[PDB]
Amino acid sequence: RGYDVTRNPHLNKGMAFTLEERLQLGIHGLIPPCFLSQDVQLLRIMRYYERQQSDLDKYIILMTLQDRNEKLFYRVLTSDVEKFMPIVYTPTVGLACQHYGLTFRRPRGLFITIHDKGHLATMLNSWPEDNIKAVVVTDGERILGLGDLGCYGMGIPVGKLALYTACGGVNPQQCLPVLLDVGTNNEELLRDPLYIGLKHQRVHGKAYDDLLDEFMQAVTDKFGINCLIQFEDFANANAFRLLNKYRNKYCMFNDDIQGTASVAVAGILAALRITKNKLSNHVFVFQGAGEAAMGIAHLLVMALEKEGVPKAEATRKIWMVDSKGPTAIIGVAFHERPIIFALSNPTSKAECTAEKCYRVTEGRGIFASGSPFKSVTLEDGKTFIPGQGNNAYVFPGVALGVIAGGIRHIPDEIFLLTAEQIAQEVSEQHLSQGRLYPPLSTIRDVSLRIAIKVLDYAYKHNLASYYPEPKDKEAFVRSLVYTPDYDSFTLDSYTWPKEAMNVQTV
Amino acid sequence: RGYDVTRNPHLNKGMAFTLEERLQLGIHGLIPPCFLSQDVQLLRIMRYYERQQSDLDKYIILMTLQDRNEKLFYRVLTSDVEKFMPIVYTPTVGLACQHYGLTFRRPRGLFITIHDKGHLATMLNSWPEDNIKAVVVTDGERILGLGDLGCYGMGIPVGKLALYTACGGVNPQQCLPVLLDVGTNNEELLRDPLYIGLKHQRVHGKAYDDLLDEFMQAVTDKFGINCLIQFEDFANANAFRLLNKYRNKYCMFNDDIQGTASVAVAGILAALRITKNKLSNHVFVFQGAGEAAMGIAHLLVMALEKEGVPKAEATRKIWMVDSKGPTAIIGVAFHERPIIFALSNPTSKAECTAEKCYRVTEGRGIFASGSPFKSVTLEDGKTFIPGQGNNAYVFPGVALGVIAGGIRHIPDEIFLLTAEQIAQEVSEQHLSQGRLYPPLSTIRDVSLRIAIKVLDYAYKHNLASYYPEPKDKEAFVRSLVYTPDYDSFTLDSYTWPKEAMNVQTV
Amino acid sequence: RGYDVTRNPHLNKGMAFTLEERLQLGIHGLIPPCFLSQDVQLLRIMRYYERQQSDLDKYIILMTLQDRNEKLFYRVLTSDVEKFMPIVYTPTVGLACQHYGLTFRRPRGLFITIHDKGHLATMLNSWPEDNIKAVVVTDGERILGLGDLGCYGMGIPVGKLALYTACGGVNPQQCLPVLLDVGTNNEELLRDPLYIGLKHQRVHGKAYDDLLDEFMQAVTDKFGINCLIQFEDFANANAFRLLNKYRNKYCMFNDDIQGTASVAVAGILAALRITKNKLSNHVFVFQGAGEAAMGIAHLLVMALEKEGVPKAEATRKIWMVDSKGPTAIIGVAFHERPIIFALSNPTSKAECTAEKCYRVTEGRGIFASGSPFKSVTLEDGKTFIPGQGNNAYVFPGVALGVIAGGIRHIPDEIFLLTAEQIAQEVSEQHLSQGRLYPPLSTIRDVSLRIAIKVLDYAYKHNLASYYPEPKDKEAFVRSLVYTPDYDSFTLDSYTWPKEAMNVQTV
Amino acid sequence: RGYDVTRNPHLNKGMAFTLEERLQLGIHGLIPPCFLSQDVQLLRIMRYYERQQSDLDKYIILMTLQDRNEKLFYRVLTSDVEKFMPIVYTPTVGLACQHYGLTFRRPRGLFITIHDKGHLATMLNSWPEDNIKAVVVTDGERILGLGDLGCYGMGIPVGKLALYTACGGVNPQQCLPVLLDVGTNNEELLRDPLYIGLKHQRVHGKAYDDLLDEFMQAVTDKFGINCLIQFEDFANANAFRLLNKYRNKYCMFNDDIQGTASVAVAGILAALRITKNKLSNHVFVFQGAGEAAMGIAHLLVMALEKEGVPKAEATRKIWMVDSKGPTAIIGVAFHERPIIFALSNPTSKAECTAEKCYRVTEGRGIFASGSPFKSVTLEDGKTFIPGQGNNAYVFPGVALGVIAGGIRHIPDEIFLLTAEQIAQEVSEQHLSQGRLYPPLSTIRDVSLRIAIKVLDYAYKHNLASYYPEPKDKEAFVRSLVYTPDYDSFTLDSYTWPKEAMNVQTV
Repeated sequence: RGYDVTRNPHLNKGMAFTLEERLQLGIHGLIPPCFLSQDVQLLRIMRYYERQQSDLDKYIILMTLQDRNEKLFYRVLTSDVEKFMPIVYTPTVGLACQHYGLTFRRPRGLFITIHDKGHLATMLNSWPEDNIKAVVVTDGERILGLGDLGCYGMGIPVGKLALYTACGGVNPQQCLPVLLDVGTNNEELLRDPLYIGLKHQRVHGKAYDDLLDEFMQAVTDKFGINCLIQFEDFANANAFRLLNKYRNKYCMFNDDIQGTASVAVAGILAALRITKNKLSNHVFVFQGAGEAAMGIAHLLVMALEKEGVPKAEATRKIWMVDSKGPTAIIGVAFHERPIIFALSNPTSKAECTAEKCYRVTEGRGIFASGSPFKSVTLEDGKTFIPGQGNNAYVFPGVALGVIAGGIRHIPDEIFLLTAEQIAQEVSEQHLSQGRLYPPLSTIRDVSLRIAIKVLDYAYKHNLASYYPEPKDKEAFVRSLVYTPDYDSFTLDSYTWPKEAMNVQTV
Repeated sequence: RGYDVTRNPHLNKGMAFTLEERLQLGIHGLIPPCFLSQDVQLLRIMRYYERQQSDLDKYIILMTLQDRNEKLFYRVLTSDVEKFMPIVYTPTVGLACQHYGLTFRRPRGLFITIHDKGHLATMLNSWPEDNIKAVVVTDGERILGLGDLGCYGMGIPVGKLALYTACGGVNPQQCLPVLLDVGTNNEELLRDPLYIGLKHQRVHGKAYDDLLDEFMQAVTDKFGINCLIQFEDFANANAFRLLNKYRNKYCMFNDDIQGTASVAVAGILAALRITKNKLSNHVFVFQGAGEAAMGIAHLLVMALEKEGVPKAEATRKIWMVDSKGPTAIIGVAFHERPIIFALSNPTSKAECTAEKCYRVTEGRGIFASGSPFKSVTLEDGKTFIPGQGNNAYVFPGVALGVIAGGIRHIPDEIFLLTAEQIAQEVSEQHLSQGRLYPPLSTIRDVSLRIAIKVLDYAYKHNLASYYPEPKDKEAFVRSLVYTPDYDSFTLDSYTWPKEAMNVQTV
Repeated sequence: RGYDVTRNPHLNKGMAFTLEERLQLGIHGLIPPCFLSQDVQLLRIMRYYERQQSDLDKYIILMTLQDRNEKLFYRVLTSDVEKFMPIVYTPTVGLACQHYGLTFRRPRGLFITIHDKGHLATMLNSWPEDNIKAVVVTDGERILGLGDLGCYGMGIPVGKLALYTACGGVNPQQCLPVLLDVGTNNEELLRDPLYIGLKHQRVHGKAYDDLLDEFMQAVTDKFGINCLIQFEDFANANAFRLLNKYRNKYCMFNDDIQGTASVAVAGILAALRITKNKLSNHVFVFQGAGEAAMGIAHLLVMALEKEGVPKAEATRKIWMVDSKGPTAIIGVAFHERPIIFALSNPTSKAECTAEKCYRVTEGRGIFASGSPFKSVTLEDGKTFIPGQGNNAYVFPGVALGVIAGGIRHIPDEIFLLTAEQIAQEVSEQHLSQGRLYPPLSTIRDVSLRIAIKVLDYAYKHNLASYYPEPKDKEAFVRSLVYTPDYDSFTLDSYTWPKEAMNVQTV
Repeated sequence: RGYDVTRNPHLNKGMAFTLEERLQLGIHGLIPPCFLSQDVQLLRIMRYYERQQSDLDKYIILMTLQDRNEKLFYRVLTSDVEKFMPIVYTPTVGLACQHYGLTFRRPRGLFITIHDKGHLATMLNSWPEDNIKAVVVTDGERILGLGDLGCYGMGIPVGKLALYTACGGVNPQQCLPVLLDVGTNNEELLRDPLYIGLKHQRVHGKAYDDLLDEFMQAVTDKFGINCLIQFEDFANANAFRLLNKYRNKYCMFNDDIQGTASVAVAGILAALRITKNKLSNHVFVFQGAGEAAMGIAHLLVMALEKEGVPKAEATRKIWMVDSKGPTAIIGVAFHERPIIFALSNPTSKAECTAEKCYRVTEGRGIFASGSPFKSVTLEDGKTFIPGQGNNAYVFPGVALGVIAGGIRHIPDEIFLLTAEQIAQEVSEQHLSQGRLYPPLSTIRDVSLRIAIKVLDYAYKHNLASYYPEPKDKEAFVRSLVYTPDYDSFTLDSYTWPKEAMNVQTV
């Protein structure tokens, strides 16, 4: 296998191929005559990356790195993941999606069209990898903040899958980004000459649903019923409907619904680690009961149940207010330490400023947001580093645990225990600064722990299909955690005793 | 052949693959669900290309296009070749070479090192294409204007090979860019951490020469003695020595020596088309007799001989002046229409300003340069569009004629008749504006003509090895001219009479 | 994929490729210009096959067919399987094994040597198929009747795997024949110059065992813990030891031990279908208690337990006699219908002649053998077609059920219910002739039923790992039954509405 | 490249792969654990080969060897070529052709049908090798002795190509056997259910001719005008017509016409080496002037011309008698040493018995035949080993010289000088026994010499296209002579100085 190795991003090491490797692979001459470690390659990529004057340019550099040398791509990511997550995934990935006609380099992923109904198995055969354990599929209809972007949203399952690997350690060769193109209702794309999608309105109803049914059937026929299928930015009602439809038939989840709710409940439990009270000692007023607070309320009721409180009064503790009409305030549209959750994305759609809370409540108010908020310079001297609830706290570790143990379905208990682990992740010195989530530089480790917990759950509820149940699940998950470290392409040469390998010259 | 087709730049058409082609190639799903002609792809590439604020960025866009979709790359080039020649080749390619550590995307070409002495055949085996008809090899030692750039000069044989295809129509799959890395004497690269080459001094003498001997031997052993081997920016003395060594042993030429001289003689003959006199009615004073004016003087003497004038007095007509000591003045360091040739590159190293000549000589002076010179606004009203002598007038057409007819060696007569054809290319209305060279937008056609002439010569002097000699050489060369038009990847399905293709069910 | 298709036996159809298929596969011209159905190909193969004057020649023809066109090979087999089972498998395969140095055509299978200890994963990587669901491994040490044949015994896992497909419908591409060469103690092979194996004595003890441990580990690391690993002709004590070692750690079984016992118990239960009594109404005297009657006695005790009779007296019903010291007599070394089982292979090592029993017992004696016995011409007029207990009644259907449902381990209950199904297979008109086993021409169907039963068991005892449990297991097993029918290699071409597939010419 | 190497007959060495080679090729485990030299493999093949009781069985063994391991196949052939020539080629190949429906193993060659008119380039693309330097094409219409065998005659270009390699040393990978199926007029094949060809009458006239024109055009378009195209057993008139048509347009010859004539003239000149006279001292009576003696007479006239005798009287020396009406008697239907040539094939169609000549002429008669004739036991004591004129004396060496030097056309002078070299090959002690041709065990050497002579001719008449003309043509031809010796598949690993190959860990 010669020149084709330098064209495979999973194999190509660039100038990190040693001379022995280049000679054994038949690629000597195709690479410049220098031999680099991955550290030097990282430094060179970083120099080229810091010369860009845009997040779009940085994104293009990272995507070219991904399609050249993906071990180096994930070395770039897993080195300062907090820096590259905004560029590879939201927010920058949404803007790149907005500008994919202009900035269309090599295409990545699988584009499955409504007009391919009946032939999705062949389209799956078109993907080069055959051992696919995770599929992130998007509709393109509700790209975060940007609305309908159909067939430009392909950067979302790609970017998100990068976070599967960067934050979780999921093997990138076992990941399949899919965009289901059923048309778009975005009028600017129907007229855009650079638009790469179907230029008609979105198909919906008994053709959309049958396309999705055939997609799930084809994916689990080719890759097995254990294939994790995550649904990306679908429309809200459509997303919830598909979640309820496929949740128990397949190994699917929706990170926008279940991951967001899990992060919110994680923040609430981390705040309880400060209020020193039980979840039963809390009454919750929600502010955005528009399918977003529904997941938070359900998972919070489930946590109240698990700590002992039966369903009815656990539901009595929730006061969901939206446009018609205490201890914890959560918005997605009296007490010593009130819990205020902004949880709204664009930093302008929000409930507070992380300084409004901390300067109005006299600083004795535990704030959390889904929007980036700089530290506080409160007059008394309290600093109050405010924590941000990233969805990357949930889906990488959950996906790693589900892929590791072949978990067949992802019930809500998985997400509750994920929230519990994320709550336990926060250090008391971080809680001293009002920080409700672990730092992103720890996400790998955090993911690992979550995976183990998820594994520990799935075996004790007969959900894990991997056999036999590993006695030590930490080392089993660690054996599946993908690392950006290069493999050795040198050939394992050994010999036999010099009487078995004797060439007979009879 | 599925996903690998989208990774082969010679095959990949991107969204220009039709649905039938995508289904037949097993690549359906890998491409966005839109179907474009090459015109729409060109418009999209041009939109992305005009958004760049640098020639380096434009160069990077074009090189990414080349390694994605090379039919589209050559469609971009052959559309307004005058615009993209400065970016793909000199001057911009030299600056990119200066910045190849920073801007190192996918590597192209073959890097053959002095330490590979004895194993060059294996390195040639490393190149994916087996039918190589043109090899542009560089040392990296005398990159135009930039000096020693060793192992950064790989962009020079790549860029130049692009001009082989864009300007000449040479098949890009039959072209092999080679950089011979023997070390570098550039001290800034020996310390540069981004440097991709050997970090020692240049090897020279009986090891350099044996490396070059083995390189020529290996190239003609793998690709045949008819393989055209062009020597790129070697050191001046080294370049001339290698030219004289390999000129009659192989199908080699040096475009810096022979191409430059041919362009200069072409300009001189085009100027004679204005002075209305014979070449014998001219006495030539040279100004830069430093191996650069030597080729011009030799080829000019050869032209004087061919028009009738024997060698001795033809040499008597040349007055080469440099630092120790009429009708035509040529510099590379009385009469009605004096011929002034600047021929110096950086527009600052030169002999005139194309306005100094035209305002001092009262406009009755035929000027030519190797430097870009804007038009003149002379007070009387004479405009005087000054022509520029590009090396792309010579090497593409000569290479096309040599590859077409399997010409075994390229004598100086080839370059003289190339200069004669280029002189004949200029229109009388262009000569009315003082323009000595055809416009670059015509280069393809010009190359074709040159090829035919070269072919016509090689057959009548028993130099063309292609058999049988085509009766109509224009259509034979046209059958080999590569075009950026996409091929059809659909399968030629036919049937037999429905008694021969009957399936026997005995 | 052109010429390589005609070299792949799983793909190559020979002259059964249609013209459309030949043109689409790029193989047109490589095949003679005739188009045959598989029926005509079968007739041609049969004509060539009936021209041979030896079972060795017939075997060579069938093995060449297997390595040319394996769909046609299995069409030949599954057509009159009773005729080709003696040639593909025992007895003829043993004689071919004896003569593999002389008759060494293309090698099939994987040869793993004791000197490969530590590198078995790479050797498994050497096998072209990656989806292996059944591995038949042999030591070569106890080839049936022939003794130690080490590294000539490779025809045994090959032949047996053929029966996996011919009799069971197991996919042949998911089958891997392995020979573990640890040397041989056969002195004639150590001196044989045609011998293809290690020419030293058998390795044994802590190196043999570690080689087997690494083999099981490597096979289940590459192909999954669900890979069925059948142990072939190992030495008796070695075979039983390995069975007990790996029985619960892996999905392994030994067909010589468990399959033989299952066939014997099947014959006993079929005979009970004639004696009209319960198994509790029988006392069993065995004659060959040398690890061969042990399995029969254990499985018979298990059947007595399952019908109601507790362990102690169920064991009291067994009288195993060998060299020191009624209703049923079984040998592997009073009542209305005595049951006499010869069960000994070479027709000379046996307990009766199938005529001795029927002429001495006055015909009222139910005889079964493991040796071929022609019908009886008893003086009264009773014909008494005597049945033969083939191991192919057990292992194909059990393997099909285990591969279908991903059964993790094969307990003895699987083999008991297999024996019960085989007993139920016999028709009452066949029991009227004293025939205790179904005819081999039914084996496919029989295998299917066994598979379903095995499946039905594994799900109700939480042994089947395939998910979800199919509601209709017959159609699920039928979907996995491999058939010799050719697939269509024509490409599924469809179109989009002629507005989505419109090529944009903007 | 793993398992595919064992499936490529040009690469596969079987058990001759060393352990290092098996590990480097990723084929370890696919081969039995023994390591053989080609001598041991030859001995094993010979043991299996001498166990056959038919020339048809021996032929099948050799063809299976050819499609398994072609270096070993040509080692078998080039070892005792006199023994295996009758089996690989005529006479046995004709009988195998008669029995190709019964004995149809793996197909070899390219079947191009009349119904493929217009698509022969695609069919040539179907052949796996791209560097084809020799094409033996047959019609199947005049298979030697057997008549029309259409599409069974494919064994003739295969067998003959084997002799290209075995006797000449032509590279087998550069050889392409083609059968042009235009139907058959053999009535037994039109009804034969095993027949693999077109079951209609032969196409002829303006469709046959256009198919042949497109075949020659396609072969020289894909493989170059230097591709040697030999026409095999075409019909006599058709063969001569095609020879005259394509002789000067392509590098074609007909071995049945020109090779036979060259062998006959070689025998005549060798006999002159006994009669001690000049060719001008001979008058020739022919007996079979039916297009077979025409070539002999033309080449003999050419030899008379070359020795000095002008055309007219040189033709006066020929007396061609057939059914209407001295020194040399030649049949294809006074003096001290009369020359009697039987030259008729089936030993029953002939002019003498090689004993009739030697017992009637009193032993002083130089006999030659085309039929095998055992030695003579003449009463006086003279032994008279009679020589046989094989066509393998001509076509292998001529083909080697034509492929070596890229000779563009094969004029009759090539065949005359071939006859002269073959005449010179005979030793005087062999001439003492009345043997007119060199022994076949020398054919390789003989071929070499012929090649050199042919090369020496083609350069001095400007027929050789290979450049540059090698100063020593013996060593140039020897560098192209293919040998059955195995290549080494081990990888050439070298290192750089341990400062150039230092991995930078900046």
